[PDB]
Amino acid sequence: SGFRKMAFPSGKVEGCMVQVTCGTTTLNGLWLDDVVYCPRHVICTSEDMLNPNYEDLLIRKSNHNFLVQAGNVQLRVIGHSMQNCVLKLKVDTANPKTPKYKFVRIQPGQTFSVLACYNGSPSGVYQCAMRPNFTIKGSFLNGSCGSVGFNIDYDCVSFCYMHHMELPTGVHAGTDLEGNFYGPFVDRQTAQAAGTDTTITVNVLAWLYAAVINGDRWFLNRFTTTLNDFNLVAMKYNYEPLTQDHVDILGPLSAQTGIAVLDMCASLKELLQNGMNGRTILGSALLEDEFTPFDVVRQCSGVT
Amino acid sequence: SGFRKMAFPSGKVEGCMVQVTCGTTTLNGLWLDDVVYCPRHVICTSEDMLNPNYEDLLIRKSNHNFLVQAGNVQLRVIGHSMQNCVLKLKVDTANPKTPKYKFVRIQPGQTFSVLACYNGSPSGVYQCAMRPNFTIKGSFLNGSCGSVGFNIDYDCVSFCYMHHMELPTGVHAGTDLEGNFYGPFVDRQTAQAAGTDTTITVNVLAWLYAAVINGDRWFLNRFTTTLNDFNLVAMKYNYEPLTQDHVDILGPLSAQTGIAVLDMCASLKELLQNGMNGRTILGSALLEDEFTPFDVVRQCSGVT
Ligand SMILES: O=C(Cc1cccc(Cl)c1)Nc1ncn2ccccc12
Ligand SMILES: O=C(Cc1cccc(Cl)c1)Nc1ncn2ccccc12
Repeated sequence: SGFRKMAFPSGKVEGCMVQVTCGTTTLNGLWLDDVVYCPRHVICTSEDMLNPNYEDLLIRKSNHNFLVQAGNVQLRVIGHSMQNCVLKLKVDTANPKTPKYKFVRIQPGQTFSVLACYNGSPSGVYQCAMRPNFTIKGSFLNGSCGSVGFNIDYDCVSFCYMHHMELPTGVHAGTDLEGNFYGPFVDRQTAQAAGTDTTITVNVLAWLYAAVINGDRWFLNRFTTTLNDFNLVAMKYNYEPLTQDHVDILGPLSAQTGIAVLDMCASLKELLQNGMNGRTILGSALLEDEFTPFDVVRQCSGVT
Repeated sequence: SGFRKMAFPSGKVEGCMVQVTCGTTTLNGLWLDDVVYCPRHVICTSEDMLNPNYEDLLIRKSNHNFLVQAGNVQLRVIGHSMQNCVLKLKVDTANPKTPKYKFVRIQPGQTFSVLACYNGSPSGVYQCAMRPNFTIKGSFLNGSCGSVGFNIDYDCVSFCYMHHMELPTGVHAGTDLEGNFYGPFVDRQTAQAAGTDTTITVNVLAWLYAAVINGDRWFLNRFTTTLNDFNLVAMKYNYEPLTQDHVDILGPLSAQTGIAVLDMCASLKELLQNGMNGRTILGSALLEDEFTPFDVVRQCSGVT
């Protein structure tokens, strides 16, 4: 019992973190096999960030300008290429600690763990989600770029995020491991506003199922609703519309608790309309949306 | 910017997790040098837990009855001893992944990371705190016993907690790595109630400083208070009394923000008396007390 914002164990990812320095800029890189992946803005000076032409800036860079250090030993760079917004630095040594891995591009609403790093060294691990506006609410300081987001399935690490930028609003933007930004963001120091940060409805429902499983049941009511009726309320409260795909994904949680998905929707509807009235659910005074249905089952069943 | 419930990177601790089986019970063990530490209730059957005499139960156990597996390879047990509520299983092989370590006994209000494990394999990592009633609000299922709590200072892991038990109220009790329970709990299946779970005032103040540093400033008021006046309010709201030792520990956060500790106390006093009025601080609708002043500085400065 108990329900925590839990991150994946970070060991497999810690073994991949390296420091990348180009000119006077230093950030993190991810060393998998004989390649080091890092944000391409490592080639920029702070002045360059205003309007950078990465292709032109890269012409002035050779393999020996990319300093890659793994722990306290230097890696030899034998090739470099730019793929979208990331640089791939080919090194002469395969990372002996390379775990089984995949590069995945996640959808909004999906959660992942972040291993925040500075100078190629891990500072901490936390759980977050790809927001519906394609930002992440992380915790990142200057030098954290190149830190990655990932999920783990037994022994395979699926890398889904590489940190690139903080928007003026303190939210974060980044790419998948192919260098494509999530959302419309560009690696340029230009004020870019994020869209509406809507609530991930299916995740709130999963968290409500987690609460019932862990004993918090005060919010369960005698009502039911329909997808269309629920969605009228979700629109009013800036929640994502719930689809039958979402209802299907909540099937195992519905089966575990004996609470039909539409009945849980009716509980959520009353919580949206009435508020919590000073009460809490799983130690929270707001509706939590950064646990997916898969996360709830995983935590409540102890997958290792 | 951004402020997250952040755990330490768990790699150094993942390298120490092993499975311990005795009879039909299986739990986790912590392998440091040539010793494996685990809860002594590994020798009990589910029936034994009602009223166990551990010394008597241990007489029927020999080295070969303790099955210790590290990954997929078996460790040879060459000695066993009971120290308070933990067993120390001497093995014939030193753990090659033993990090620099210390065993510490923490005080209530102090935070640590937990690497939840099942069958000697890590499932996840989360941050928690030793509550003032000496319980922890963790996330643990059957088989999670032996999972540990720890802090890290650069390359040294300070182990502070080993999970032993869930109370009927869904909160958790455990020992330090010398086998002494935190609080009055005993490793016996007897209903043991926890005392008042008071709020860790100094941690709430640290989190309010973190909020100001990260831009959330709506709660700052034009008032000040005294330690005695503040403490009258803290008593009323089941908050721990604030001492000059706490004020001293908040000095660096006070200096960083230019907000005198007693002025921040007056902001906290108004938040206690008036509530949040539907507003949030650092994405929370309640006052968070599981970040110490050291945690806030560490996260806001990027210590690796
Ligand atoms: O934002 C950047 C780097 C950057 C700057 C301009 C454009 C791009 Cl593409 C990238 N890093 C970052 N992440 C969290 N942070 C918190 C405080 C300061 C910086 C910072
Ligand atoms: O409580 C125990 C084991 C135990 C039982 C009785 C006395 C002692 Cl000393 C220890 N493990 C545990 N921790 C979280 N859990 C969640 C669901 C079931 C069990 C469980």
